[PDB]
Amino acid sequence: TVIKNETGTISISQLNKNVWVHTELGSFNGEAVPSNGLVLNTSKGLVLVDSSWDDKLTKELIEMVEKKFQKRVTDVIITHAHADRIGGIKTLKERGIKAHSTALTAELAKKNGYEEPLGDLQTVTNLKFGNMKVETFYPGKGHTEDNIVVWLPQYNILVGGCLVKSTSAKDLGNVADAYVNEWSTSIENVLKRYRNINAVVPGHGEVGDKGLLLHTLDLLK
Repeated sequence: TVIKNETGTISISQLNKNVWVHTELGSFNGEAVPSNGLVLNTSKGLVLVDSSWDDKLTKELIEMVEKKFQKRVTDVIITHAHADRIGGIKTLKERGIKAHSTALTAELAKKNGYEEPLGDLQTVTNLKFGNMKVETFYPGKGHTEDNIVVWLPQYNILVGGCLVKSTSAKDLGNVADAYVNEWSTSIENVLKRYRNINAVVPGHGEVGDKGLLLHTLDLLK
């Protein structure tokens, strides 16, 4: 079940009854790049694991899902401080959408001139939205020093964010702010914490399973 917007710039694909993957075509260093996040349809509203590249795409994403699910977006979890993930923060703040992040992600967003997310997430934080349980985990440095992953324990779904590469990725992409040595240890920390994974959603590309984590370890050698 896939649904696209008016221009084909935003798509949502259903993983299960209450979890959808959102994908928006954005731009990085002048090139068209699609990126992923999750839409969690909860009894108390919609929660996004990552919003989009910038304010224009974030507004469109929010409007698309609020209309389809007939509920408001109430919270967003931001996985790292780069423009590619924090870009729509102004939209979130002005609409009263809670933007969750670790303290380090919030410090980095401010340092880079963006409005600040909450800085409320710890190394391990367990959130409950309606009947939807969400666990956030900081595994260590990798794609950036602050990257976190998100786990849905009722579905064993792991949102890897930019820390995890899809099978189609043949290189590490943007490593300007990366820690390539620690990145392997961080992926091992995720594999040690989540031993039974049904699906892994990479930052970009197709949904896979633990093989995407093993693929990322190989790209790091």
